[PDB]
Amino acid sequence: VHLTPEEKSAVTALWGKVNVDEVGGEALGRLLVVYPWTQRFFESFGDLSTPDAVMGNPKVKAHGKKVLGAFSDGLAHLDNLKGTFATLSELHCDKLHVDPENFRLLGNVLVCVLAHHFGKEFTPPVQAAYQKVVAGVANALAHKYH
Amino acid sequence: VHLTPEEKSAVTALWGKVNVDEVGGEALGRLLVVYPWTQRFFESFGDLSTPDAVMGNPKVKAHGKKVLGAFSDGLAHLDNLKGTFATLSELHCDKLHVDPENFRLLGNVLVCVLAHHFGKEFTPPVQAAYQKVVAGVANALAHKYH
Amino acid sequence: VLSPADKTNVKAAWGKVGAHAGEYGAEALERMFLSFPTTKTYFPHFDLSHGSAQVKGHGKKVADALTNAVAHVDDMPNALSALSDLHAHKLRVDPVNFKLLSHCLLVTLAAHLPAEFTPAVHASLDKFLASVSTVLTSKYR
Amino acid sequence: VLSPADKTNVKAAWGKVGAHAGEYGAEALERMFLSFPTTKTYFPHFDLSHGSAQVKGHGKKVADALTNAVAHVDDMPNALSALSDLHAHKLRVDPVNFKLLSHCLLVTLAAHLPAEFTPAVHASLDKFLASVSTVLTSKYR
Ligand code: HEM
Ligand code: HEM
Repeated sequence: VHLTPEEKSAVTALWGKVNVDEVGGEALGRLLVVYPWTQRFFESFGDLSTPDAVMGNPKVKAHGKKVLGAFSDGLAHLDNLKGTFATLSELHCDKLHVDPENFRLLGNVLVCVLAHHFGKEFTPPVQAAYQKVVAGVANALAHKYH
Repeated sequence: VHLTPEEKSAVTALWGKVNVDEVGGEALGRLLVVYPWTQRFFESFGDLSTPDAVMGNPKVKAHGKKVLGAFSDGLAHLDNLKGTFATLSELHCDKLHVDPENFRLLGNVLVCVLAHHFGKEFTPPVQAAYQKVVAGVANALAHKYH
Repeated sequence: VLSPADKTNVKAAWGKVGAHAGEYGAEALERMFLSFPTTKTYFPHFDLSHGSAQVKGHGKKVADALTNAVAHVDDMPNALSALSDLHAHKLRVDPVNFKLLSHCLLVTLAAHLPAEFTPAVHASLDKFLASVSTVLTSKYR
Repeated sequence: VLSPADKTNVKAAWGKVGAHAGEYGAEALERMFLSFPTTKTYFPHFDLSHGSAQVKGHGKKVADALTNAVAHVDDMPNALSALSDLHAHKLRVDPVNFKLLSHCLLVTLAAHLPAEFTPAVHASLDKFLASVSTVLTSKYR
């Protein structure tokens, strides 16, 4: 993805302040609460019947950490998202059977979580840069689908 | 886009049988009838009150021939759609103010027109090849939006 | 909102379909799988090879459900109740996928109804599929 | 369908927006133009720079409409009938854009309500915005 120096700067600056563990768990949790159909991939995670159950589920927080961690690594290769996520793309298609539409929903929830967490610091321009980034990541993860 | 040689030939073979002016008028008329909000750019075309009015309108036909002629010429540069449509991309954004969603709607209507026109010859595989082409053209026309 | 005229159009086109509802239903799925491969993520357990009994059988179930909807065009929520539950709570198919199948059913009808697929009918069928899609995704959350 | 809990959630959250409704509507528009540039094609007649009084004025109108929607949560189609007519027949904004504006409204709300923007409340507002989008696109065809 092509980001202007300004968009790149914005992205990196904010990311330095993110507690990947915490933010990862919140983002995955909100995905499961706001778009309940996404729970279809987590049957073995236990109790997901209520918002409090989802948010406080250790398997959810654990997975969230994992996902945002991989996401994190992607920020370091904004110039080559496809090549960076090719292996995971294939895994998600071939082994996990995940509809890439889910990457898009996660992207939007992440933006909501960033806004919630950072408040006024998540300005319109910053949002716009993250929107390009989450779009990019989603595309990269869907690239090896067949 | 990237089509396999088999797909490129499938697209090419069928296109040689198309009356570009006829299909053009028909695709544009059908866009205006099935998604009436698309009529917003053609208020100067005259009577668009009913389906018959739309389909028989000389300006709709004229515009349809224009759009599909461009599309047609585009099929000769499948290897370079972004480059082929860059200038048109810019025009549609800067001067015409056309939501790129319209390109996607037209692509789907074109696919329906080809199916209606060709019946059994428009097989699943041929459809898939056209789908990649219409998504390719729509992407190319949307590329220079800002 | 399906106008009176829409309903008339849909009933006329579907009648035409008649006995091929099953065959048409299989072809629409096959067109989907090919055109939009991400939809295959919902059928990992299926034999998706051209003309598989699985796809033929499923195409028939899909066609029957649509016939039911035409029959009960005025009471769709009621008519498709069990199916919306299935899709929403059991299958949990992302709603975006409904547009893809709808487009593929529209292409299949166009390919098979040369006399009947007029611009007016095409509009009514598109609205009908959107309406069915709306019902099927109304209990998701 | 908005549950009794969803209605309660939406009234609490909108209640807290209070007098800031208009500023938030402006911010949401600005977030939309920046993040989804194609939405600018509907406002070629507007000065879209940051701080634009036109954007602010328009944001206040949008916010006021949402206020009216919350006040009439069980009678939305009637309360928003003029707006549905307007968007459907005069403005003719492609339906796809409604999800974009909804998202930017969600983002704005999250940035302003640290306390109230709970997972539960987030789901209720998402549902509420989809319900409003539904009403506004109901007369398109
Ligand atoms: C026009 C919209 C649709 C209609 C009318 C429809 C209808 C049906 C019917 C009648 C069944 C069989 C239920 C039974 O056996 O009791 C079914 C099952 C199913 N549908 Fe749909 N469906 C639609 C959209 C979708 C979409 C968009 C997808 C995914 C892309 C999907 C995926 C499935 C799956 C995975 C099953 C279960 C198949 C199995 O395991 O046998 N459906 N649907
Ligand atoms: C939550 C959904 C929406 C709400 C509540 C809403 C509300 C409104 C209101 C209250 C007005 C002013 C009506 C008047 O002049 O009496 C308006 C006008 C307008 N809306 Fe929306 N709207 C929504 C979605 C959209 C979207 C998604 C777009 C395009 C991306 C859009 C584009 C416009 C335009 C272009 C105007 C006319 C502005 C002018 O030139 O004065 N609306 N809308």
